[PDB]
Amino acid sequence: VGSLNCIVAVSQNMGIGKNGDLPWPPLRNEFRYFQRMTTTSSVEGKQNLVIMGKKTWFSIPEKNRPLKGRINLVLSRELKEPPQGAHFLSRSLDDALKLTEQPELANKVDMVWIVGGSSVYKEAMNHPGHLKLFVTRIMQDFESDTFFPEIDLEKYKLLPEYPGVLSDVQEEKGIKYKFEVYEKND
Ligand SMILES: NC(=O)c1ccc[n+]([C@@H]2O[C@H](COP(=O)([O-])OP(=O)(O)OC[C@H]3O[C@@H](n4cnc5c(N)ncnc54)[C@H](OP(=O)(O)O)[C@@H]3O)[C@@H](O)[C@H]2O)c1
Ligand SMILES: CCc1nc(N)nc(N)c1OCCCOc1ccccc1C[C@H](C)C(N)=O
Ligand SMILES: [Cl-]
Repeated sequence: VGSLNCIVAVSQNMGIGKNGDLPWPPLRNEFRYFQRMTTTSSVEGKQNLVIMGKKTWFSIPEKNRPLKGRINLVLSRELKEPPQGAHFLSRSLDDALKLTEQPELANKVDMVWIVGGSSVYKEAMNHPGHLKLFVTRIMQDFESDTFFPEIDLEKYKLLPEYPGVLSDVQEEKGIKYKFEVYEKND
């Protein structure tokens, strides 16, 4: 199994969601970035695994569940079986990562991507070991009710460039943003 990664888009006031949707209007190329990064596997015959909370799963329109071309896993302690469309359901990120050692996943999974929300990010960033954060910095405030935990800059390095990721300011629909990659290995 490959590397452990988070991917998120974050407003200046650290917001990631409002009313079960994004706090900002749709940004087509931000979405394309999320889709390409989480879907692309370096290894033939393997797919990446996306791990998400329950509310994030239900924020995806039904026509797009599960996330195409990726193995989908949902975190919840209330659900007793994976929701319709999904096939994996774990009680915690710790359990999900242990699940990727069992045969049903060990030979199928390349990279692991955590795709939200708030408490999935929080469990990952306290997880020990090699971890990358792919953070889109949306350069405006947006009203939000779900937030991204602040990055401990004593644990993470900010990479100046990352392969396949442009590092200049992006802009669509009047909104400037920037792709950042953080990395730790404790
Ligand atoms: N901007 C972005 O990058 C981004 C990414 C994803 C989502 N969003 C948006 O953020 C909102 C959804 O995110 P959210 O934080 O509100 O909800 P969420 O994290 O997707 O789901 C919350 C539920 O999922 C379970 N859960 C979450 N973390 C868990 C963990 N570490 N271990 C075990 N279970 C866990 C729990 O389910 P149980 O109560 O059943 O145990 C929790 O109640 C939406 O508005 C979405 O549009 C934005
Ligand atoms: C683009 C937002 C984003 N960007 C970064 N960089 N990282 C993330 N984790 C992230 O969230 C992705 C969460 C999955 O959402 C999907 C996936 C497929 C179809 C529809 C939706 C819901 C749409 C986007 C919505 N409006 O909620
Ligand atoms: Cl931060």
